[PDB]
Amino acid sequence: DCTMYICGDSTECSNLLLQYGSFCTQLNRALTGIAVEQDKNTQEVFAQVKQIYKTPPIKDFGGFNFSQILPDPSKPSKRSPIEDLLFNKVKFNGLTVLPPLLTDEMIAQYTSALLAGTITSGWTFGAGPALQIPFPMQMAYRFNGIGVTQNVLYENQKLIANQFNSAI
Amino acid sequence: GKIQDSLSSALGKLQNVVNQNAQALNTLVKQLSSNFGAISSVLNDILSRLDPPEAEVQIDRLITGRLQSLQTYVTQQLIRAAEIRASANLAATKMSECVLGQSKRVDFCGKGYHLMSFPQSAPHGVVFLHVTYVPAQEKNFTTAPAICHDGKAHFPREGVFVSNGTHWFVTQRNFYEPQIITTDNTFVSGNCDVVIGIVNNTVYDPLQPELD
Amino acid sequence: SECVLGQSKRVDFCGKGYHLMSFPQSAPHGVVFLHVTYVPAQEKNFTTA
Amino acid sequence: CSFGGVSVITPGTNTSNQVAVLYQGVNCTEVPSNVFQTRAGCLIGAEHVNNSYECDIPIGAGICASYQTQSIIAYTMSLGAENSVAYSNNSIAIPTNFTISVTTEILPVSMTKTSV
Ligand SMILES: *[C@@H]1O[C@H](CO)[C@@H](O[C@@H]2O[C@H](CO)[C@@H](O)[C@H](O)[C@H]2NC(C)=O)[C@H](O)[C@H]1NC(C)=O
Ligand SMILES: *[C@@H]1O[C@H](CO)[C@@H](O[C@@H]2O[C@H](CO)[C@@H](O)[C@H](O)[C@H]2NC(C)=O)[C@H](O)[C@H]1NC(C)=O
Ligand SMILES: *[C@@H]1O[C@H](CO)[C@@H](O[C@@H]2O[C@H](CO)[C@@H](O)[C@H](O)[C@H]2NC(C)=O)[C@H](O)[C@H]1NC(C)=O
Ligand SMILES: *[C@@H]1O[C@H](CO)[C@@H](O[C@@H]2O[C@H](CO)[C@@H](O)[C@H](O)[C@H]2NC(C)=O)[C@H](O)[C@H]1NC(C)=O
Ligand SMILES: *[C@@H]1O[C@H](CO)[C@@H](O[C@@H]2O[C@H](CO)[C@@H](O)[C@H](O)[C@H]2NC(C)=O)[C@H](O)[C@H]1NC(C)=O
Ligand SMILES: *[C@@H]1O[C@H](CO)[C@@H](O[C@@H]2O[C@H](CO)[C@@H](O)[C@H](O)[C@H]2NC(C)=O)[C@H](O)[C@H]1NC(C)=O
Ligand SMILES: *[C@@H]1O[C@H](CO)[C@@H](O)[C@H](O)[C@H]1NC(C)=O
Ligand SMILES: *[C@@H]1O[C@H](CO)[C@@H](O)[C@H](O)[C@H]1NC(C)=O
Ligand SMILES: *[C@@H]1O[C@H](CO)[C@@H](O)[C@H](O)[C@H]1NC(C)=O
Ligand SMILES: *[C@@H]1O[C@H](CO)[C@@H](O)[C@H](O)[C@H]1NC(C)=O
Repeated sequence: DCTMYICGDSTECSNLLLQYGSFCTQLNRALTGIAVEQDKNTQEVFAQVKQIYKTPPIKDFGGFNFSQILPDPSKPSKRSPIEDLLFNKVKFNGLTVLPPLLTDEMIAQYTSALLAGTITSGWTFGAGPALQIPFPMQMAYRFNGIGVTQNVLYENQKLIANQFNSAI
Repeated sequence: GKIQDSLSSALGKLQNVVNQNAQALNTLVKQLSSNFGAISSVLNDILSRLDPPEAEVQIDRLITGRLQSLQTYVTQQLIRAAEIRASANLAATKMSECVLGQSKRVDFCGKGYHLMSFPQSAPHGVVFLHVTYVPAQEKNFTTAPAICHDGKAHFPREGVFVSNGTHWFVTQRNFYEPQIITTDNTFVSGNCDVVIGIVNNTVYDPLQPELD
Repeated sequence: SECVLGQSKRVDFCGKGYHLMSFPQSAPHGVVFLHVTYVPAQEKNFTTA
Repeated sequence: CSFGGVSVITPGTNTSNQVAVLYQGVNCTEVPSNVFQTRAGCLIGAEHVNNSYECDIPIGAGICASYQTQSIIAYTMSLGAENSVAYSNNSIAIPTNFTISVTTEILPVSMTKTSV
């Protein structure tokens, strides 16, 4: 609040500051534009999905193990093993802090749906209607995309899944 | 035909840059009528009711205020132009990559699979009309990674093995068009006990009958 | 869009190596991308023509 | 001592002249019907429902407002539908048709050249 930061309670100050024109209206417009842009930043990064997708109750993904990055059902926030690690590492004279439009429960719920879309449908949910495919077969499509022949995946499935699991 | 209706009946991003510039130019002129701590806002009123030694002190109070206001105007225009510049730099990349080419980047030239793009001029910008392909009306089938036959493992050359319940075909992955599995659309590597999920089925050789 | 909803061929846009797939995680005021890539290993030399 | 902005939520004068009022991060017991407490302040003139729709007018901290049909209301926005992929270790879905779609994208390239 420009007027409350400058003058601040006093009344001899407000009539004198009234003589400067619209300097304080400009500053409030400038700060309000910034605050409206911060919600559009987050909407553009995270709300990139039509539906809220869910993973099936089994976890038969060809030997691949996603448990450290899928949501944790025993929590109020429902964050995942790596999202809980990341969240533990990071009134005045007219000053105020507004809250974001999206809670970070909502953000964690957008990210888990993006994850379940990928693990279950590959890249089809990003360009139309999600189409299920088995993971070991989607991994073989992706090996083709980098120019490796797809039996190199099926004949090395266990080793490839172990390497993924250790790197995670 | 529907673009034409939806527009004839949305250009808010172009309207906002016009509005911002006009709102700033009006605030600049509306400051020519503030005192900033002087007896009036008119120089013909300080030069009419004050002697030169007393009008200097009152003219300087106006000069300082008006300089401040002009320089605020010029800073906010630099900051707004740096943002218009990035938008035009993105428009120049989309004209290269969506209009003079076919893009493979996901969601860069529409939503779907990019086919082609058409440009149209607008008052202070450009409209792209993106034409994309969207798949529809899906069915489920059952799949296998490979087919075992004669002790060998066969993989599709460019498709997927599918089953309608009792028979095994090859399709291409984005459009359903089943074909008989032959040695012309599959290739062989290895024996059929290392892949997990192999199914047993016959792979048809075209020469073997025809020759005989 | 390009590393999570698809597979990228742009070099180094989604990590070092040949991009296989990417997973997102939310951070406070930010995002973390876990990029899975393929890295070749244990080369031999040969004669060629 | 409490202090805070006041915001007015309106469906538009071409729809109605009713209004709701947000006292930003003020405890709703010291404001001076429907008084509703939010993580973003005290809301007066909208009723809180239990449904969840797509966001219309953003209040904050997950709460939006809307003038359905016939009075303003509060609630928690909707992330989106709910799609359940029938994933299995040997099932695939393949499309049998397509649609050709065309969309627009609008971009500013210039602004007005002024001199002083
Ligand atoms: C996925 O990986 C996790 C490891 O991050 C597995 O959970 C651990 O399993 C070991 C034994 O395999 C236990 O000693 C640990 O206590 C487990 N950690 C937990 C439960 O937090 C998990 O079992 C793997 N998933 C599957 C299906 O094997
Ligand atoms: C693919 O098959 C699955 C398996 O039945 C279908 O998904 C089920 O559909 C029924 C009816 O719509 C639902 O009640 C189930 O909850 C779904 N999921 C299951 C059973 O896991 C799906 O409709 C089929 N897809 C197509 C395109 O035919
Ligand atoms: C799977 O597709 C095959 C098509 O090859 C179906 O089998 C044929 O069906 C037609 C019409 O019913 C018959 O005239 C043929 O004699 C069948 N056999 C062959 C070798 O062509 C089969 O019915 C389909 N199965 C299901 C469950 O739809
Ligand atoms: C796929 O075909 C092979 C060969 O026809 C089957 O292998 C035989 O399986 C039976 C029953 O388990 C054994 O008694 C034979 O000794 C096997 N022969 C060989 C050469 O391995 C195989 O079982 C078939 N797979 C399925 C799922 O039916
Ligand atoms: C392939 O052969 C080349 C030589 O033609 C190897 O490079 C030699 O490597 C040794 C050990 O690092 C060096 O001491 C020599 O100086 C290298 N030769 C030259 C001419 O510089 C290379 O390491 C071999 N790579 C593989 C995978 O076998
Ligand atoms: C693929 O979808 C198109 C619609 O996009 C289908 O064509 C429509 O068919 C209905 C019923 O025959 C007609 O009323 C419409 O006029 C058709 N649309 C157009 C644009 O011509 C088509 O039949 C579908 N194909 C398959 C194999 O299902
Ligand atoms: C798929 O899962 C079923 C369990 O219903 C199991 O019997 C079968 O061996 C599995 N097959 C593959 C290829 O994973
Ligand atoms: C605005 O008013 C006009 C005429 O009164 C009407 O046609 C139009 O639907 C109104 N707009 C809205 C959003 O109600
Ligand atoms: C407002 O004050 C009352 C009285 O102490 C308290 O119970 C209530 O929790 C306060 N509001 C909030 C949002 O905490
Ligand atoms: C909304 O649902 C909750 C369930 O816990 C219930 O207690 C509450 O009374 C409901 N609100 C209304 C307005 O019915």
